[PDB]
Amino acid sequence: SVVEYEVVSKNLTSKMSHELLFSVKKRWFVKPFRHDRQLGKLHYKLLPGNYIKFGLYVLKNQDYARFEIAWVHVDKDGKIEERTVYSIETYWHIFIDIENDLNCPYVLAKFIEMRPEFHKTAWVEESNYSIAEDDIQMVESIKRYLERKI
Ligand SMILES: [Cl-]
Ligand SMILES: [Cl-]
Ligand SMILES: [Cl-]
Ligand SMILES: [Hg+2]
Ligand SMILES: [Hg+2]
Ligand code: NI
Ligand code: NI
Ligand code: NI
Repeated sequence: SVVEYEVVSKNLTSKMSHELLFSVKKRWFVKPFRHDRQLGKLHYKLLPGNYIKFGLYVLKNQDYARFEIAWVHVDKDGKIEERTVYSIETYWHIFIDIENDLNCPYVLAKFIEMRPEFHKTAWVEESNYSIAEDDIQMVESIKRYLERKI
């Protein structure tokens, strides 16, 4: 009744790759079942259904940050299908600062805040919390905010 799924979570001297899964149904981040700080991975066991993957890819020395949103579809038979629905490039110094914005989409600030510490992975606590926006409004709010910021 669950499917295994892996994403990248690592923060190294020169680069960071920070991915997390978000449950469409629950409207909050999915809790990983295992993290691998050695290989820099997060492992999930997923019920069939729809998920959003947030991805942040940073080259620190180039002051470069790419942010992506992907739709992840998980079927009964174990089949997983992924589609990128949004991608933007900007400076790391800008993207990192979103954290401190007084008004911006909460899910995005939370995502950034949860980035992996150096040589660790990004964890996600137990929760029954859900944001108020559905997946469409949520994504649109993120795009609108980043269009302005960038
Ligand atoms: Cl290193
Ligand atoms: Cl370099
Ligand atoms: Cl799909
Ligand atoms: Hg889907
Ligand atoms: Hg904010
Ligand atoms: Ni650990
Ligand atoms: Ni399907
Ligand atoms: Ni749109």
